[PDB]
Amino acid sequence: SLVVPDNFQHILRLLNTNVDGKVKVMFAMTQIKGVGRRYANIVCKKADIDMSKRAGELTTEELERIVTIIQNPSQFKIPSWFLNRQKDINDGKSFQLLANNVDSKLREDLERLKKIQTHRGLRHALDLRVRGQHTKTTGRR
Amino acid sequence: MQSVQCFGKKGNATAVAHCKVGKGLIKVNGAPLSLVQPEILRMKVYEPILVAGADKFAGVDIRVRVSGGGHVSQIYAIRQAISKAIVAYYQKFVDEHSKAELKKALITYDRTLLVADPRRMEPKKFGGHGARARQQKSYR
Amino acid sequence: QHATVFDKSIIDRINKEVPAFKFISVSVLVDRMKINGSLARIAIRDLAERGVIQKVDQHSKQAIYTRVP
Amino acid sequence: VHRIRITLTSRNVRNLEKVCSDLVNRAKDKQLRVKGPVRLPTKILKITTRKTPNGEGSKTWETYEMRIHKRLIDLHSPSEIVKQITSIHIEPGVEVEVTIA
Amino acid sequence: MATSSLTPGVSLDENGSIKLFNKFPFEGVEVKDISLVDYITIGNGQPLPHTAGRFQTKRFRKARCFIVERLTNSLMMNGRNNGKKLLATRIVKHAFEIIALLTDQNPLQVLVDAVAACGPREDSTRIGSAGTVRRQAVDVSPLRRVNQALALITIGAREAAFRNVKSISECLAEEIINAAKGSSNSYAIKKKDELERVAKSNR
Amino acid sequence: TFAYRGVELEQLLDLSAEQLVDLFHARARRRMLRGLGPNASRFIRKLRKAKSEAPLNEKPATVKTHLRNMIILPEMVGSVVGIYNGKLFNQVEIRPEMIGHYLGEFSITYKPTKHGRPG
Amino acid sequence: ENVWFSHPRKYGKGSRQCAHTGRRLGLIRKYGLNISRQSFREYANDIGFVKYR
RNA sequence: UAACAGGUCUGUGAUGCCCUUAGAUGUUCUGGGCCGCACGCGCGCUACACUGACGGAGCCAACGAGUUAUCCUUGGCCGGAAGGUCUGGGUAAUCUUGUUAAACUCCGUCGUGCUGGGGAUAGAGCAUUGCAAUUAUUGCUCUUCAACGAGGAAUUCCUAGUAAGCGCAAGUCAUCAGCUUGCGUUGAAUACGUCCCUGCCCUUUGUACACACCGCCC
Ligand SMILES: [Zn+2]
Repeated sequence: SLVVPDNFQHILRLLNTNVDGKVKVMFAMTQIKGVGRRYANIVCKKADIDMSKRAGELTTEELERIVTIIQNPSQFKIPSWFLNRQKDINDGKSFQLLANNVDSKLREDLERLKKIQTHRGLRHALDLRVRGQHTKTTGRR
Repeated sequence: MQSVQCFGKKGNATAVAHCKVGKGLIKVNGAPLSLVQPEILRMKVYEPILVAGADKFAGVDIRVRVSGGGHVSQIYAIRQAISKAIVAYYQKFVDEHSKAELKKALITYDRTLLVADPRRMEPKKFGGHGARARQQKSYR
Repeated sequence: QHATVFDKSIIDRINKEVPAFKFISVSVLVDRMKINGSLARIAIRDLAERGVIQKVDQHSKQAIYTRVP
Repeated sequence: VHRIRITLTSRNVRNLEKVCSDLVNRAKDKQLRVKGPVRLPTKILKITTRKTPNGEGSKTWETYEMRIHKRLIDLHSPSEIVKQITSIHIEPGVEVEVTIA
Repeated sequence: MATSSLTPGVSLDENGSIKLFNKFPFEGVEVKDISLVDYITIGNGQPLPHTAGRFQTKRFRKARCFIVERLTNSLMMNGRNNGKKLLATRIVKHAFEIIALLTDQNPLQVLVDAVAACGPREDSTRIGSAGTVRRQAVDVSPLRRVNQALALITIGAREAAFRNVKSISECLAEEIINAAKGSSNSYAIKKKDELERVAKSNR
Repeated sequence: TFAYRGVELEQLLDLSAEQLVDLFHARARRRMLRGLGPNASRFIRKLRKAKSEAPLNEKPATVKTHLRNMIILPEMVGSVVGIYNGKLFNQVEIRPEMIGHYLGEFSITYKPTKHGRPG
Repeated sequence: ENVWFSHPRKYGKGSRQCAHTGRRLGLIRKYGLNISRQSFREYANDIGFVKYR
């Protein structure tokens, strides 16, 4: 139903991460940190690329347009209610979470909660659960 | 006139029919006997039709309504309802010997089509979720 | 592992290997060749409109096909 | 024009039947379209509780039952006969109510 | 002849052909292996394996149950699927039609030969009561032979298809065809041989 | 110049109440949406007394109360309050950095962890 | 006429109880009974809760 | 029928006795709590995958509850079904309600790899219930999305609509089911045997036991 002798260029570096070459695009995009399942589906649908083809047959123009749409989701008529981060603490806007930035956002949030010295902060320092859970029988080892 | 009525149950399922004189037009709740909710549960409904053939059914018009029970309960109810409706029609409007041979033929090849099925679930007793199943004792 | 590179060989192979067997489905083609699942049903669908395979009874999980005779 | 509907709710089967028989007999003594008794589904309330005042002991649960029975009667009687039959139908344990409009 | 309802001629032709199975003949199949007659209802033709009836009320009421139904009942294993008869019926139907596609003979005949060959002849019960806790060679009844064959076939199919691409129906069909004949590639036959050899060893 | 949403601390000190209640977490903003110091208005006024009495120090003269279930607000921030954790009026030293969270989220009431392990 | 003595309530505990009970544990409000389980057991027959089954 | 030295003096204006009563072992308002953990033991739950997951679509039950100020909910409309809007049905087999359920089935994908099976665990906002939800009630939009890859020795329940699996109703409730009590659907194999392991009754017999073998005694 599709052209068999197509182009393949294995994997490529993307957002300081590796996107699988011979793998379905839905599976491959989950390798990028900060990407789920519905998020991957909607961004690809808004990027308007053929779903049957995998990530190994994509071209430079399609790859660049897809990532730019991901870099600027809200500008491309992507609804803001879906966005993971809305009304950021520092930015003050509904900034989109990525892979390279979340590699340091977790520790940035940790220092945010530790410098101000909350009860949640000492729970994080002592490696205990922060929600009102129970550890009398569970939460062991 | 020539018409009878009957019903059929398999526990918490009921199916009441209304026989009439006609030239076919056999259906099960709007849809015909061919089209039903399941697909692997079709021959169960077809069980009493094939035994006597369709020539005897060419002179009867029956539409049966089904209400209550699960999928297997409903298909058993409708096949029981149509079978008892047919034998009621042939008991009241054709020779007794013909009814005797039809009922005997149905009895010989009977998946509880005519005889009622007294199947019920025993009440749940305290001490466990099931009537007989009980929570395990730590014995120590 | 199962290969998925469309190197022009799989399409010709399956088109010349369908007459080898009668029952064609995902379970048997996995044994026949290293097929990753997508082409498993895509190729069957693309060969359905051809007279090589005759349908018998289709289901959501699998469909039954037979040869020309 | 003036239809009288009276309630026959109670729990004692014998006394509600006696009240129902009395009004039906009067409705047959004087022809008022001779509308007979009407029976409603039983409203049974099921409650399950424990038996042990404390927590020690085996898991035993006691289930109690509370059922009530309702009947309705429609009559074409005039006001004077309606007030008369209600006067003679004073029985213990029977609750009656008449709706006019 | 037809009525307003479609009434496909397949059902009429099936009735004309003394009500054969779903897609296989019923007249012409019998148990050929000796010592297992009067306990398998091959002649009892039923359009569907399922039959919601009483199969345990009597001591030997189980002997009159349909062999296909008993196998679907055995396939009801794995309490994840305890109670899903529709899945078992579809698997059995798919296995039976695959067997017919593979070999031209009646899949019911394949099934009867398979259970007959798998059924153990000599077992070894335990004497118990402490002491030497040895075992003695004992023969078994035909009804228990069918029970062992059904259980061994089902457990072998589950073990074979527990983690693999092949479908449960395909694995069940492969087990049935491999057990109907002597190829030494059947897990049920292997357990049959193992039970026989340990029984002769402790005899 | 940045406490919760990047708006400057001086601006928060006299910002619009609706804007302040709108720049918070849904939980932390529904808290002030439905409850604004129930009987704690006296506590707010008493803190205003402390600010007027001792503005020279970052923490004015200590003032006690018996309630912490409300988040901190810019017009009341910058003081020390005595809160009964059960046997002691803990000094709390409210700071404007964490505007939008209760006082118990930052103080200690029960023995948290570590099994104690005395000697 | 007393301030900070008895706090008025409209929901939760401190709003409903029985005439001679109100332990709030092991108490049913079903059908507006508002009585303890032990009292219900003692006077079940008088109300009409008869162990038919 | 009798036996437990069984539980409940924290259901009980049911109570005998000991103690206290003003700096009250009396009433009451606020904060911390019964839920606080380097562990051992329980009763139940989740997946360990294709028998599943996702996505559309045809649809098949029962028992039960509800406002006198203040509960069960329909209809047009707005929405991020999390809410709120206004006329409104219901003191009741007349309104929720015919509690169009789940399981199932027609079709497409995930192809067998701790992955799109499994959501332990961490973060940001969206609403109702409640002087008000920190020690996140509850669900919601998401992201990070791990152990586990049918579990040893031991041990528990089960004889036909039985186990098993699934869902629903009610209890406690201002809110919150992973518990309990009932209902219905899908629906099996195994025995019609025994005292062999583990106990209960009867008869005979023996006894230096009689708080009675967890006994007496050298
Ligand atoms: Zn009480």
